[PDB]
Amino acid sequence: ALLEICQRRHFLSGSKQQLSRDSLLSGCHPGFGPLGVELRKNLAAEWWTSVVVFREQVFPVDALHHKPGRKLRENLLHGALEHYVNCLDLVNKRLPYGLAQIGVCFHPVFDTKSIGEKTEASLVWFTPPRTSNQWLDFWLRHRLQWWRKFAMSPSNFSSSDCQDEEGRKGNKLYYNFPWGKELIETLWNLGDHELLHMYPGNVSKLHGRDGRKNVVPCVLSVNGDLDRGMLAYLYDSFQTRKKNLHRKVLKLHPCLAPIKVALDVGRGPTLELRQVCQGLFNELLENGISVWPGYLETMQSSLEQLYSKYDEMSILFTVLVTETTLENGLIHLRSRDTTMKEMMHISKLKDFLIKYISSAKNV
Amino acid sequence: EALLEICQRRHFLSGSKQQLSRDSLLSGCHPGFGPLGVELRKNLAAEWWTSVVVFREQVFPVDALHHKPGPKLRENLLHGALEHYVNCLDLVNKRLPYGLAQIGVCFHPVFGVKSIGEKTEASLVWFTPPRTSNQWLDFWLRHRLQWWRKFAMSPSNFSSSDCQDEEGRKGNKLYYNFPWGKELIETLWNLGDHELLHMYPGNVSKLHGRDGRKNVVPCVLSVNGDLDRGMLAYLYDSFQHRKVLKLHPCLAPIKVALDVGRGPTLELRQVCQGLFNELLENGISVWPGYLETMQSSLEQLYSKYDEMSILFTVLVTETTLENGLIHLRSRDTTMKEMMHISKLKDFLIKYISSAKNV
Amino acid sequence: MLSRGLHEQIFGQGGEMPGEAAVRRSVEHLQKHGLWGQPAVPLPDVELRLPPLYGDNLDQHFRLLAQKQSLPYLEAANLLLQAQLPPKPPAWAWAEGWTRYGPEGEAVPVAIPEERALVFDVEVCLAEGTCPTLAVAISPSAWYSWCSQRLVEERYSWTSQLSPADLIPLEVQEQLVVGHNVSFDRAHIREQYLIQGSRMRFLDTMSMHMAISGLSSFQRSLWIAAKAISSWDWLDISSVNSLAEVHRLYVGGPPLEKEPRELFVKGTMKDIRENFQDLMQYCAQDVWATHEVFQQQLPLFLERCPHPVTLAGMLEMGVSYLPVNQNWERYLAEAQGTYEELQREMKKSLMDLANDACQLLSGERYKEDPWLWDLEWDLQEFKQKKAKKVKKEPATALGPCSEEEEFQQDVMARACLQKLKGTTELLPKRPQHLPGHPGWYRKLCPRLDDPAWTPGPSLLSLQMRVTPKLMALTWDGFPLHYSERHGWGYLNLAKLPTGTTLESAGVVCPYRAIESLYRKHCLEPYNDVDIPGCWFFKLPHKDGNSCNVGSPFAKDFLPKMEDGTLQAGPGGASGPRALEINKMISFWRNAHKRISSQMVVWLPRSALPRAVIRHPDYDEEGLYGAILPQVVTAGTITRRAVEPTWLTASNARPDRVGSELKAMVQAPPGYTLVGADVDSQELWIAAVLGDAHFAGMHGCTAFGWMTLQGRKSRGTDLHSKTATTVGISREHAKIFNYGRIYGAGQPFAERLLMQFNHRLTQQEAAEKAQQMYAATKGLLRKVQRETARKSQWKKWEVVAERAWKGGTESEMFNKLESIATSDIPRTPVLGCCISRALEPSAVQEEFMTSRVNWVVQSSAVDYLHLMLVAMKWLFEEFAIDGRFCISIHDEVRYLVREEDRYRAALALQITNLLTRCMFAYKLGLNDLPQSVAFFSAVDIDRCLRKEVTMDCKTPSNPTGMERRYGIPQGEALDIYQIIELTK
DNA sequence: AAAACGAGGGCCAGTGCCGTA
DNA sequence: AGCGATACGGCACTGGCCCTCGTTTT
Ligand SMILES: Nc1nc(=O)n([C@H]2CS[C@@H](COP(=O)(O)OP(=O)(O)OP(=O)(O)O)O2)cc1F
Ligand SMILES: *P(=O)(O)OC[C@@H]1CC[C@H](n2ccc(N)nc2=O)O1
Ligand SMILES: [Mg+2]
Ligand SMILES: [Mg+2]
Repeated sequence: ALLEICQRRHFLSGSKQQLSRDSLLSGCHPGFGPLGVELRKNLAAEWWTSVVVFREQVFPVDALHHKPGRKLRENLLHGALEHYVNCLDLVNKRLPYGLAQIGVCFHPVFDTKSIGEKTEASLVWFTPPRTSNQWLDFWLRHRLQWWRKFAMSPSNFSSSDCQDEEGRKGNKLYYNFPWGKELIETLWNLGDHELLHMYPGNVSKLHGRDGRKNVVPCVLSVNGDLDRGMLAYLYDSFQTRKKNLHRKVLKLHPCLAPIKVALDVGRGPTLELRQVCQGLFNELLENGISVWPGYLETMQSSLEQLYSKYDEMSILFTVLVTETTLENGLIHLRSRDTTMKEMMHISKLKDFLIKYISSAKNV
Repeated sequence: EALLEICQRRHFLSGSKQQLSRDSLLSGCHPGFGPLGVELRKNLAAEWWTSVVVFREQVFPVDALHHKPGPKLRENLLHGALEHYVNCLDLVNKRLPYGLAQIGVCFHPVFGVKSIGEKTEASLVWFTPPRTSNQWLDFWLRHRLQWWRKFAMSPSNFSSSDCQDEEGRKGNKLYYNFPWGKELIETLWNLGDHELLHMYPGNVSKLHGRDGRKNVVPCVLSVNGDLDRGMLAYLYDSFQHRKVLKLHPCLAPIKVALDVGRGPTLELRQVCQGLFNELLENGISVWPGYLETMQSSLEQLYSKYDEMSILFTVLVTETTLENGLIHLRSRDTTMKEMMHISKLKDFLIKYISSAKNV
Repeated sequence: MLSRGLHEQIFGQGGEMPGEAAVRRSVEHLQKHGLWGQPAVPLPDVELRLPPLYGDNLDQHFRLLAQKQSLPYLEAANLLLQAQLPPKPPAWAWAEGWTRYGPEGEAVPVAIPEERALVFDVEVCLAEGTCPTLAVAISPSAWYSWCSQRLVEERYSWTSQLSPADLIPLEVQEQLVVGHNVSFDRAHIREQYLIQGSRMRFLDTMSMHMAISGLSSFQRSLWIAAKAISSWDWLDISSVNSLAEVHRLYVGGPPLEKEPRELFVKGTMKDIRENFQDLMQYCAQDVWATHEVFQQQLPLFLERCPHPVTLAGMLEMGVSYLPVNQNWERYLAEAQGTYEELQREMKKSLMDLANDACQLLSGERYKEDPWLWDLEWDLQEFKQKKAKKVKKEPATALGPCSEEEEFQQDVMARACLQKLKGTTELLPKRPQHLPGHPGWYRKLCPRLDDPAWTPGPSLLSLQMRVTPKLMALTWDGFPLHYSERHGWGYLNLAKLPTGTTLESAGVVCPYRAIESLYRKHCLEPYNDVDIPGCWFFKLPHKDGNSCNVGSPFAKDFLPKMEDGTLQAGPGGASGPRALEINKMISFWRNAHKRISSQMVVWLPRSALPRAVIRHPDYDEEGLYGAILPQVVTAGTITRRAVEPTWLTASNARPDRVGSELKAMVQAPPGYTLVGADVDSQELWIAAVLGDAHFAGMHGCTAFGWMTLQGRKSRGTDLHSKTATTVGISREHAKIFNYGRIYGAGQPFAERLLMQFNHRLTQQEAAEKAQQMYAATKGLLRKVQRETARKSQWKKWEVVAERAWKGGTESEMFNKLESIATSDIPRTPVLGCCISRALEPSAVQEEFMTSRVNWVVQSSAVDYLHLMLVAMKWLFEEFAIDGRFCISIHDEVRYLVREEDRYRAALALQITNLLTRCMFAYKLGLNDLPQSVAFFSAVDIDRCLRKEVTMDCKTPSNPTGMERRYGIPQGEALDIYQIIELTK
């Protein structure tokens, strides 16, 4: 509960002092910083990869924020339910099949009169009644697995089996914050009630081919708060006894990390073949890896200063270009996980970064 | 015309029977989008964020609230970027002029009773000194025009108009020819410090940024493009007895689709699943038509895959289980070709990478 | 009713055989021992019509059965023995299917080799297995060579179809296939996977070699070392189980050449076709050598194992069958996923610890660390050579705007970049590991040019030797160490001096942080060395250790990890959780290769019993198949089953990952498996070997009376009686007993019982001394006990008396040694002599324990064979469908059907009864006790497991997945007779 | 310019502890 | 004569043969 200063100093959040746990959990926060919205960006992209792309029978859906008939949407489930028939047409009535969407929802909050918005990633899984619970357990295990990675301590994320007021089975996902567990994602098995209510006239347009027969789809649903998740990984990244020596650094996963590498200039001053830094810069961004530019600077200070400055930004590697590299071609490199100087080649550094991220994505 | 009907059957737009008109599409009123449209918009926004991330020196991404902070929905995407100005002043170390880009869903009233429409717009607020504001405005004019020109099938379809008034000293608007009527696609204004000085009085000693040992309150450039209007623009730009949408390879939602030719055999599904995973492993959108379940004709299949703007259609017959050869078929040339299944990934990747030019 | 335990039998009217003096001695012995407090609890006697006996005794019964069950196969074997061999073909045919080589080795295309008997050795390209590729088989008539469909270059898809070699003939006697490790070849037979069948049986030359002239693993270790005064005489009379070696032993011809390139396991399919003829030739050499070896072994085996029970038993024991389905594949995927996840977490935590401990390299602050000062801590920066010249130092050699007119300065910077890039490549050569990071960190990382490279420090372990010292605190101390053993633990004053000196140059050793760590630990060499924990300064020596081996690392001390000492830091409950993670994936770590590669052939809907199709299960596009366990029929000792996977398959534990492996063998719909476990075999065996030796009755011994007295059902067995002392239930007491029978070593029983009971050593030692009364007593300078009444004498010549040796009182080890003293077969009963390498004739023999164990375990294996032939006899005689066998030493399960399960269980009960009566008859009398005649537990259900109720880990919910339940049995099955018309 | 010797890393089999029935 | 016995594997560690490359040589 003291890393907030690191969030303000390096903008992963707002610089406002009024950022209580309530203001963050309710979504009434003034907004996230560039590094924070980039972290959330990579997190949401990592969701979209491990939910929509790799698994077939899952298609993106665009639900509106309001209703044609003032208050907005509380959940992007209904808007997805409205696109059931058309998405049944493109899948040729082959269920199980799902619709995913990452959209911001608006929640009415009585502060003890206001309204707090928060980005949520929801997937509605239309599945036959015969295999509803199986898909529920499936998605439970796979979502929980998706959240238990990227973490330095997977023991914090937990799951809870719970029943509805009627009897419908469901599962909640918690993260262990320093003040207790907190809901981050919920999974429920809706018994085709809402679909029956939306289409009272003809229920024939709702029948989905289970295989040898058409059945009424049971509506599974999983909604994940990516803001609370972003904060969960944000707390998880930061460090706790008899270590004898401590350094301030948050260890985010190299995949969802906001800025990947950080390019700087050493020795210093050297003019004027420093345009190579520009080359390495565009070369790096062309491959889709985030790179922080350390060109125009006021420091001119101890290396520990900008090293800690990059460790507070969870930057993976610190590439240093000096005149000796201008001579031969071997730039310096400082990893975040293990603070250690290492020499390397340029294109070798590019491919090392690409391979680092790509392999980080794997086991 | 006959374009709005092939966007319904191929799921570019949502299901509608009365609000399918061009006037309802130009308006924010929806019947939103279909999966193809969503993917198209996502790729478009991606290329937008890519065409501004290569821009020197640094532009920070932000997100603004939708409702009113004091109790209502947002019209423009400027205020939320003006709120994070003083904060982002620290990150740039108050060194040089700098901008803030953001893509968001803004609202606008559409006129019985009157309703409310939505539009996903991409904005860029470029803070720059008054002496070098107009020049940078022309710079962004050229860069945005070229940005719309790259993915365009015809550069003459996109136009750039100049204008001015008493509030804005000089502004430019980017139009698009349909040609059922030239429409607004992007606005480029040069607002003074009045917009910023109005929300921070005072003591306004924070606002002025360093400009070479000089303290000066920066003039504000307002870039505001529409990705929905742009989506429709490229849709009408791609529409060409044939009915094929030739969207740009870097912009097209699904770029490849693979089916089977031989009768329903498990091994075919195995090979196609393999190719599916291999293609998705290198970030290549692939439509799975091997599910399938019947595989009726081939001409109506190619017609369907041409109405969905698929770059290449792949056919995995029974010979593939012997030689590995596979039946490719282009879209822009519609040439029935054949090549080994192992050299497909490299071919697609090289073809997509070859479309990277300006 | 009567004689302290007997049932109504028709296995001989007479009989006593009273032995009045003998039973007086037994009664007196059991009175002074002494046990005379009978519970008088008569078990419910069973009255049923027994199956027809053939006479005269049950000996000739089982003999005639085993003979008629192995007669056609013996005939076929004899056809192989008198076989006149036609020469090898000049060239091998390159065609799919079988190729017959008769006159002058011509090529005759054949689908199926129709022969009574043949030798066989299949080949399979491991590079893309496990599908057969080549095969050669010779016959008493001519030769045969089978090629697989792998003759045409395609992009095949292996889902294990019915591609294996076809060998069985159609009907609309009969077969015998021999071969070295014949089970592996059986696994590659097309018609052996079917649910029904089969007539074809197999004979293993490896198993036969093991039965004739086999040797223990300890013997194997020093047999191959040939490259304890008279322990080298059996070196040339026996050999290892290799084909070349067993051929050099039984044939003694020229040494057969083996494939130097190992192309079937090292190379691909490409280089196989390039050397097809040669590989074919090699396979031919293999089947030929196998043929000769078999020819020389069959009569030797028939001589050493005269009883046909062993023959037929070995025949049925080779045709095992495990039916499975898609749930197998799901099990593989789920278990592998779980394993990868747990390993991911573990390696993540460990590499996290390894990353944050690398920071204390600067500057030289690692010397203060009481854990991290032994390793490298290197700093390399190499290398470069001069090529540029000359004589000039290369080490030292705010304006606002908005310009964009230089549109192509980007490609200028790019061109400069690339031009700068391709000029430094020739400066180094081979990319070495990261020199910047310390040596210990380099070793803890995968190579850069490695195809399986993972970011950060990988290869973390668990169970390594760096990482456990990296974090863990050490038994109320600070440092841990390794040299000849790790941290000492589990498996009249004494003093030792001290010393401390410097001389340079060695590594710096801190010992103040240790003392301070001890201070922090108690904040909540001598003394404190006995029960407490502390580390000295240097030395290094024992100075107070119990174990004589060490334990790197502490991986089974959870109760010694969740009780304070010892713990880890940093920190918290990370230690016990890490130990838990290790314990979970302990099984799947050393088995996943065997389980995942465990092949399985799926049979289509065209080649399966349609009566199963009629049964209300398909199931939902589900695939049904099976796998043959691939088991060596007879491996030492004694001639037990030997199988790489299924014999070491973990049980149902809610902790282990792949703990469901045993319960994955799910029976096809309409079918169900019925099995049983002998409770108990070896104990009652030793008991009988005792009482039959002492007198005539079964309860005339101190040890043999307690075995057949307890019931496991709502009662207390002997194992359970020793487990409630206390005492630990129940497997531990079993290990204690069976370990006591085969050598109750004082320190062994000490650390064992102390490990299992968890208490103090004195009271424990008292318990052991109380339990060591069973082995006591026993037998110039010597032990103070001889045949004389007193040992003290003066110049008394008695070297002719020092030849007798045997224990006294409770136990009966005297008989187990009596069979271990005979220089002749030693075969009770039956009744098969083993190994020219353990037979005391021309052997020292100094291998006593192995021979006592040989006796009792042989009785157990002959028990198994008897069970097999008995079960086979009344399964073909009556209408009991499903005769497939799946045996695991003690336990045995048959794949029956849902409508013939109770009668099959009845067949199991009858079998057990007859076998017990056999072991009773072979020593006398034919009469047998009550609580030992019939089985107590008979498992009847879909998948096989231990108890009838089964829980699991990976699938979490067992019945949640498509399963059923089990049923204890029992006494309710004693109402369904062996006759078809029941209920 | 050209021949030779030592340092570094991979493939190999052997050994010590542990994993299960 | 003195003794847990029969197996089945796994991973961690190691000294030695072999190839590559550089430091060193006509
Ligand atoms: N360590 C160890 N060593 C040895 O040598 N055995 C062998 C001794 S006898 C044989 C069968 O034992 P069991 O089946 O596990 O037990 P039960 O006493 O036969 O009867 P139950 O009802 O199951 O308790 O294995 C077994 C061991 F476990
Ligand atoms: P499993 O169910 O624990 O045991 C199956 C059979 C019983 C005898 C044999 N076995 C097991 C363990 C040990 N140590 N020795 C054996 O011979 O496996
Ligand atoms: Mg038993
Ligand atoms: Mg047993």
